[PDB]
Amino acid sequence: EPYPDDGMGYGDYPKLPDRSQQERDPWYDWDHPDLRLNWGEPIHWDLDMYIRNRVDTSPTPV
Amino acid sequence: KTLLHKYSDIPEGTECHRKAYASTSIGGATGLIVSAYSIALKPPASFLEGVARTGRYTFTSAAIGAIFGLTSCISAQVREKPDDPLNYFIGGCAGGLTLGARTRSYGIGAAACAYMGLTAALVKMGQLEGWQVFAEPKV
Amino acid sequence: MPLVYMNIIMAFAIALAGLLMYRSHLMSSLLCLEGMMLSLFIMSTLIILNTHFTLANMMPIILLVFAACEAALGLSLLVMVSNTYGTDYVQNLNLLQC
Amino acid sequence: IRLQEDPDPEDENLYEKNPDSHGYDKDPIVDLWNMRVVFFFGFSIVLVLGSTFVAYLPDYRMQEWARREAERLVKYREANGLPLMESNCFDPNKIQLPE
Amino acid sequence: MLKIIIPTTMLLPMTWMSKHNMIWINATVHSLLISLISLSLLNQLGENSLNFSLTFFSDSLSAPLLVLTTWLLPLMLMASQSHLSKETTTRKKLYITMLILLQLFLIMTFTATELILFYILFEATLVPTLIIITRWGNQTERLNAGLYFLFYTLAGSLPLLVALVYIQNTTGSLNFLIIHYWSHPLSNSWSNIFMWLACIMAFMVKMPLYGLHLWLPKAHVEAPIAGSMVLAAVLLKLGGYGMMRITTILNPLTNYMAYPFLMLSMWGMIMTSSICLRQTDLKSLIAYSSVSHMALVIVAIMIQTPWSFMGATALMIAHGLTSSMLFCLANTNYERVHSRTMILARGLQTLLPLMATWWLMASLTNLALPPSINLIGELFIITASFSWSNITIILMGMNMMITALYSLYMLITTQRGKYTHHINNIKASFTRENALMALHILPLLLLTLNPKMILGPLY
Amino acid sequence: RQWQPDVEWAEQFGGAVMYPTKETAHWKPPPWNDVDPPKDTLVSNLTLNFGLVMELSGEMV
Amino acid sequence: MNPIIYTTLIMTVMSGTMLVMISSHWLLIWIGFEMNLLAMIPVLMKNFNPRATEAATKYFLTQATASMMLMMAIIINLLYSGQWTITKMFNPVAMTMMTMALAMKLGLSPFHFWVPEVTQGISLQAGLLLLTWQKLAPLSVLCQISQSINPNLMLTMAMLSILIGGWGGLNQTQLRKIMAYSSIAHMGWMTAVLPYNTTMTILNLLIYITMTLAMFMLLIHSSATTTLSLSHTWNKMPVITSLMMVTLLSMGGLPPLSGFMPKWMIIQEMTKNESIIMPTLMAMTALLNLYFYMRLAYSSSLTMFPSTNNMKMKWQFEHTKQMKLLPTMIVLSTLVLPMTPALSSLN
Amino acid sequence: KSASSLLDLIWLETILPKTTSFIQMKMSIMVSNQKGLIKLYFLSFLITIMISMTLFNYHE
Amino acid sequence: LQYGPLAFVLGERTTRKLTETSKVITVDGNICSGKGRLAREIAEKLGLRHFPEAGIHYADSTTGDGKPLDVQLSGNCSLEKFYDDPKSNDGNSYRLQSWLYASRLLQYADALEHLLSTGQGVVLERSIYSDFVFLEAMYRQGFIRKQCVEHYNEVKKVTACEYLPPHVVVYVDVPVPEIQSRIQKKGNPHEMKITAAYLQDIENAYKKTFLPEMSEKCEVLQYSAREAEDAEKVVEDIEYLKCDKGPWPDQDDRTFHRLRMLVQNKLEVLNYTTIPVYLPEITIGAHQSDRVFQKFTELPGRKYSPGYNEDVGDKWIWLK
Ligand SMILES: CCCCCCCCCCCCCCCCCC(=O)OC[C@H](COP(=O)(O)OCCN)OC(=O)CCCCCCCCCCCCCCCCC
Ligand SMILES: CCCCCCCCCCCCCCCCCC(=O)OC[C@H](COP(=O)(O)OCCN)OC(=O)CCCCCCCCCCCCCCCCC
Ligand SMILES: CCCCCCCCCCCCCCCCCC(=O)O[C@@H](COC(=O)CCCCCCCCCCCCCCC)COP(=O)(O)OC[C@H](O)CO
Ligand SMILES: Nc1nc2c(ncn2[C@@H]2O[C@H](COP(=O)(O)OP(=O)(O)OP(=O)(O)O)[C@@H](O)[C@H]2O)c(=O)[nH]1
Repeated sequence: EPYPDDGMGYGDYPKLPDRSQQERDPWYDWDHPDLRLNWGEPIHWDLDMYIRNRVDTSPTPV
Repeated sequence: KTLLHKYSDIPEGTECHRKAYASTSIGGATGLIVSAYSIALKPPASFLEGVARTGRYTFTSAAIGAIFGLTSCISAQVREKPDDPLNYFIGGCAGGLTLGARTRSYGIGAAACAYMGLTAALVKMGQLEGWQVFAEPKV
Repeated sequence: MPLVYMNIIMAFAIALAGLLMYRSHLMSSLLCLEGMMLSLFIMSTLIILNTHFTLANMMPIILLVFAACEAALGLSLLVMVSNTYGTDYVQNLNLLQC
Repeated sequence: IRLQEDPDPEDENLYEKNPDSHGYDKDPIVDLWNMRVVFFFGFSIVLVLGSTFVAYLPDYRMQEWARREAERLVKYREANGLPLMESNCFDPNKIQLPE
Repeated sequence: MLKIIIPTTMLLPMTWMSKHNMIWINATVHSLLISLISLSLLNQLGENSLNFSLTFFSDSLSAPLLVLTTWLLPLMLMASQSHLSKETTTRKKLYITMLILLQLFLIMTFTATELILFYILFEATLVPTLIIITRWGNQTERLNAGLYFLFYTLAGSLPLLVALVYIQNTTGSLNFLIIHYWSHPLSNSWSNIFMWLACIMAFMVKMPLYGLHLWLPKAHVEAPIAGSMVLAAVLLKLGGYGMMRITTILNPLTNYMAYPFLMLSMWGMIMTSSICLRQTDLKSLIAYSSVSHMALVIVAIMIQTPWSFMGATALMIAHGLTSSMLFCLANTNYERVHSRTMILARGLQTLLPLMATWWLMASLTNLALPPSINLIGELFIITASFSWSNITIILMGMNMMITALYSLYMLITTQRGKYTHHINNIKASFTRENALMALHILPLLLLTLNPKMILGPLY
Repeated sequence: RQWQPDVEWAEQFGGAVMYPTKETAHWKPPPWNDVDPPKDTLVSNLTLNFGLVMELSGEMV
Repeated sequence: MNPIIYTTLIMTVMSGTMLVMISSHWLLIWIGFEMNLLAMIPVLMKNFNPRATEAATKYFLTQATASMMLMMAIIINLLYSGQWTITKMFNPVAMTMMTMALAMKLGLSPFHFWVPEVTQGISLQAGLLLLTWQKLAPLSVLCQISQSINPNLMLTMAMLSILIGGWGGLNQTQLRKIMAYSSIAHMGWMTAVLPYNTTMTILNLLIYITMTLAMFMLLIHSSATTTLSLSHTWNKMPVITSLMMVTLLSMGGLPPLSGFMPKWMIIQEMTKNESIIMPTLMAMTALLNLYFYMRLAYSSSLTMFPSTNNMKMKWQFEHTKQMKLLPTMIVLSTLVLPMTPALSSLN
Repeated sequence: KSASSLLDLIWLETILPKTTSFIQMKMSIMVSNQKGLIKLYFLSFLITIMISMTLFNYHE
Repeated sequence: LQYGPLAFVLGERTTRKLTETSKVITVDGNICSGKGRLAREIAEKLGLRHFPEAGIHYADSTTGDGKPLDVQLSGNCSLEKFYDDPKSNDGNSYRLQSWLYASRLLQYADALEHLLSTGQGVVLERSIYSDFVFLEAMYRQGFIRKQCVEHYNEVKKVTACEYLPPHVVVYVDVPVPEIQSRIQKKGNPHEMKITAAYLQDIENAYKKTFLPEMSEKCEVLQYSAREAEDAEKVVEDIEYLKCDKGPWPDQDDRTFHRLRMLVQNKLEVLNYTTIPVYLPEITIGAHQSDRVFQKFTELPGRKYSPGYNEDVGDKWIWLK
């Protein structure tokens, strides 16, 4: 499903869930382990915000 | 330039009815010029369609002048300042809104306010400082 | 400015209007082109004959000898477009759109 | 097919031919001369010799002269008991104020 | 000058008739030699500007730029000579012709004594650059980028031409000397207001100012590297040189009118650096970084105070040598990976050890540590701006805080990380690249010892 | 290699109008040799009636 | 056309235009205009194609009436003055008739409509004569009577010329059509200062003629008539395309190229006469000229459009035309800017 | 969403540069679409003659 | 000079040097029918300059030393490749026909120039107004697509209209089964693999589309196989024919001045061959075209203008 057509110019880019790369299974094989990212998987529109060394949406206990 | 004298002779901030009617005439006069050209270069359909094209072109041009003259003059009365260039801007671009109203396009209406208001403000500067566009050969 | 001068220049003015009011016939426009040089000839002659500008009688004939020379080429131009289009109708004289 | 074009040939590994390749061009001998010219006509004479020229230029926008002009003006002014530098810039006696 | 302009012009027939393969050699030889000659002009007398002829003169502001441009000329040669070695001899000769011609205009422009002569060559720099970005560019958006760069510069320059000739008819001569000694009070009036706007907008577009700046991310990124430097390292400062000279007559109207430009630059510089905080192209990262630094120069000029002018030239020279460096850095990767995306080639310190070190000092100079010339320029403007208004330190410092995040951001994303698995064509850095990078950073750190040479015409 | 114009880039310039519209949607570009296609020749050999029919090309038959 | 007849017919146009600039009698000014008109029509009909007949018909129908309108103000001026000497007009409406009549012989105002198609229809060499030699004869009259023309009428027609000329060039494909719109834009440039100062009108004339004649009849050397056809020429003669861009950039008027010669000098004179809004808008719309100038250079030399396999044949051959006076004409149309004081020589 | 998009790459590019391009373009399609009919051309001449001679008061 | 306007002004008339022996006869028959042999014999008997049918490297023959150049550098299309893979996506089929047609333009221009500069007749094998029937035949066979046909017709309309038809065309009909036998006697392996369908497709459109309409502006004298061998007789028939069609009966010096002026400019005669019509079979891209041109300019004799290539040894290069 693409982003809402607010006229912002997002286009038909897929609206992947807002979940940081920190929420990845580390033991799973990753083609880009430093980003826990595989090949060809359509990457998030805001990947350079949810990247490992940036904003992380990992669930806190409280 | 009888029509031009008709407008500019009326002092700013007074006789708003005369200033408006002068504004309609100048706006009306340029309506015939653009419509007559449009009929010429582009041949319309049967005469009723031709006058329909002529009516639309004249209506917008008269309407742009009509509201502009009204607001450009009452603003001087209400704000008690006729000399300010902004006194023409606030109505000069409202003509763009009128153009957008008759063309039904928010973008073209807003952009026309961006441009027409600046030009209308510029016209006020031209009369104030003494600017001349078609200056006589001096040197 | 007397009335006799007026009737000629006004005839030129209406001749000018009809020249550039092409109907669906190039010959008629060429005929309406024919009006002014005669109006120019008439207008020139009254001025020159009245004021006794003796040497200036040159120009009335000088006006006619070359102002008819375009008509020499214009008619052949008209027959030229009528040799390819087969018609002096001016609506087909628009092949140069692009 | 649409178009008849040769594709992107390759990125020629300049190190592959000459193992000591210098990264300036294909031909080794001129390329060997290429550091010998960029280094010699670079670092040596416009960086080192360049620095010594600019760093040791004759004094720029004279300051130690202006520094010099300070001591005798202040020494004269303080010794005879006159304020070391006047408030007015240009002499005010010859000023003709309006009315 | 004649002593620098003539050797510069004489390089043109030399390169054209040079040997088949010795073109890069000889051009590098004498361009370095000409730069050595231009080191002679770094000296300035007490207060009077160094005058040679009626048409040419130098001061303590033009000469620091003159040496920068002539020193740059060797650098574009070596940087571009990597990919240019794979085309016809005439094509390569035509490029060196064009850089030599482009540099020639810059030297003559900076020492121009008549304002009209200044404007002619100032706009004349468009032609050598425009063809560089278009003909030898390596993308598709260059075609639109070249139009954007040409039209933006020209649309602002044309009012200047009308304004400039107006001064000629009214005041008289437009020599930079006679203008200064015959300065008259430009009183506040609507005609003077547009007089002020026309003489200023032309140089503002080439800064660029926040809003009149969209040509830069298109022109700089799409341009070839031999160009990608000059559009960021010298000719942006050419607009700077125009401001500091033309504002001799625009007083005291400047302080009343400067407010829209100050707020646009002072607030937009936070937004522009915010773009750098989230970018995808390394060239665009540095490009928007240049806008933030130039925006700081924009506000700096308009206070028109001794400290601001010094910090203006200090940052102006330092940023050019810096921003030129980063474009060399992005070039090296872009050749190896054949893409400009940042995350594609993460991990370079693991594979290229010294490339990281050069990247470290490159990103450090942009970070502007003390006593680096970048810091000695930004710090001076902050004090000058603070004296103008105490609130501006909130905006001025915010960029200084923000500029730290992005300036180290490509350092982290590219160098400090796991090497990308799929990429396998990274080669040990050629000694040309490292030598070029030393040619950039060694003068910068050496310049730290004596900032008086580059401090401007008010030291 | 640096990007070079392809066939799809040339079609943008190839039309009879750089920036087409509904009016220019059918304007055919001029013939390359500039000789517009000659339409049917307008010559009519009048079949003369005598009395014997006559088919003439101008004056001579 | 038999070369002897072709040479004579051009000489008559050479003679007809020369008669205008050497005549002191109003009739004789009209006299050569009619001879000049009488001689070009066969020159335009060089290929006898239907398009050529269309162009010749349009040119004649828009120029003959102008000569007729030319005669109208002559007698009216004669009626109110009684002198045929080429001087100031002593009756206002005659000169109001005069300026429109001379201009529509030329085409700056809506009068300009005939220039685009007529250039396209006629041959490339025939297009040169109409666009680089037909602009002197009307300007010769306007220069002589520049003393008293109404500034309001002339400047308005000059504004419309550059504004309409630049705007129509953007949406043009056939290089002949861009040529006409470029000429229309430049004619307003040269005639804008005509009421103010006459010397810089002739400056623009020599400057404009050189670049226009060079880049027209260099385009003949390329033997191309469309942007795509001109695009292909990079493979055959890349030097021609490289020279094409230099004059194209000069055509726009970017310093230090000599095409910036008129634009600079015009703004100087109008500013001297306190007219300052007039040049700025005049300079602004010149960007429209540069855009399609730059677009053509984009498709010519700055990039490389796809070529054709059959074009490999042309590489084995060479041109036969001797490009008479072509090579020197680029040099003095793109590099003569430092020779700016030559303005006083024209006075 | 803001800064890089919206304001830049959308707004600042659609206000000054592209709108001027659009304005220069909308009437470019117009002033280059003359139908080629001689009647229309000469009729425009009539108006241009008529408005200039007396209606604009260009005579005096 | 090379028949400039000065030459015709000073008296270089063209119809003055024309004699009845000035003929532009062409001998065009079926595939492998020995028409070239009959064309050669006609030239030997009369005063006609024989022009054997132009090939891929006929342009190479008339330029430089006449040495054929690289196929890619001189056409990029090879006849035998079209034989093996007529349906190949490389477009060698249409490129072969289109380049050959351009070679026909050069052949006609050379024949017309020599005819109008010396008065000697010319006999041609498969002149300009012949290649179009094979293009139609190759189209219906399916070797090329429709868009090749419209493009080729565009070249024919633009270019061939500027030239003039032959006097009397010579046609040879040899039946397709014998032609399919005639290919076998040759023995060139690329020449056996051609199908009888294309050979049939050559012949039917031949008798339906070449002989009928060329007959209007130039008479056709059919010579079957038995009289194709006969050569003494065939000359008598062409001598007994006044060529009352086309423009030769009403050709003057004026049109001849224009004809030679265009023909002498060899660039002009095929200037309209490189129409910007972009076809997948013919459209060489920018990088490929640029690289080939660099190969062309590096070749000897072509670096500079003819007579100005010092590589070959043009002395006085500083004073010419
Ligand atoms: C202080 C004294 C004056 C006081 C009064 C203020 C001035 C007079 C009133 C305003 C005049 C300028 C504003 C424009 C008026 C004409 C508007 C018009 O004609 O609108 C109709 C049409 C717009 O739509 P269109 O482009 O046709 O597309 C849709 C088609 N279905 O457009 C058209 O059909 C025409 C093409 C577009 C417009 C072209 C330019 C027209 C205006 C020229 C300048 C007029 C200046 C007048 C004032 C100064 C001189 C007195
Ligand atoms: C002001 C702004 C700038 C204006 C000018 C800008 C020009 C370039 C702009 C970009 C153009 C488009 C992109 C490139 C197009 C290239 C065009 C071209 O034809 O390129 C290929 C071609 C091949 O070379 P070729 O024609 O064989 O000639 C070789 C030399 N004989 O190459 C050529 O044909 C080029 C031939 C160059 C010839 C150079 C001659 C030099 C002569 C030097 C004399 C030295 C005298 C010294 C005297 C000393 C004592 C005083
Ligand atoms: C692309 C849009 C513009 C971009 C931004 C450009 C800069 C903004 C300002 C625009 C105007 C620049 C032109 C300035 C000309 C010289 C200015 C000067 O020296 O001041 C004169 C004032 O200048 C002017 O009067 C003209 C400039 C004001 C603006 C009006 C014209 C420019 C705006 C329209 C054209 C440009 C916009 C694009 C149109 C497509 C002083 O003369 P004066 O008025 O005192 O004359 C003596 C006497 O008092 C009466 O004359
Ligand atoms: N595309 C194309 N191929 C042609 C043309 N004329 C000849 N060919 C080819 O030329 C090749 C060799 O010539 P042949 O057709 O065998 O014989 P010919 O020269 O026509 O006649 P003979 O001399 O009697 O053998 C064949 O593959 C033909 O298809 C032409 O106009 N177009």
